[PDB]
Order: sequence, then structure tokens, then C-alpha cells
Amino acid sequence: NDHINLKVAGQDGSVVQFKIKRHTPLSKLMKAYSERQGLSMRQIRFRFDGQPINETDTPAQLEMEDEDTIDVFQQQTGG
Repeated sequence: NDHINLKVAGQDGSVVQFKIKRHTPLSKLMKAYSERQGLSMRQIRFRFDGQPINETDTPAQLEMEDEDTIDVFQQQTGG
């Protein structure tokens, strides 16, 4: 029954938690989050303690234990 409780805080004043294993990439959490929230899979950015992480993350997610907070933001910058 080992699961990581990630509390992602969206810039739109949205607080949502997710329960998953610490042996998989952020692609799962990011997708399930973006898909559940109301975004796209071509414009996302996860901020963890000022460290922009992509959906293809893993090492950092593995380093964690369970109690970790994140901040989902939307920044692309065109031009």
C-alpha cells in the first residue's frame, strides 16, 4: 500500500491531489492531471521548488517519498 501523495497547485487557484507509485514517469500523473483538469498534452509545465519539470521526468519523482507539493503552470512563449 505504498503510494505518493502529490499535491499539485494550479495557477488558477486549483488544488488537486493524486495517488500513484514512485516507480513510473510523470507522464502518468501529468496526463491524468492535465486530462482531468482541462488542458492539453502540448502545453504544460510542472514547477517543483522552482525547478521546471517535463512529463518525461522520473529521477526526481523517484527521489521523493510521498509527501510532496508541486505547482502546475502554463508557459510557452511564442516568438
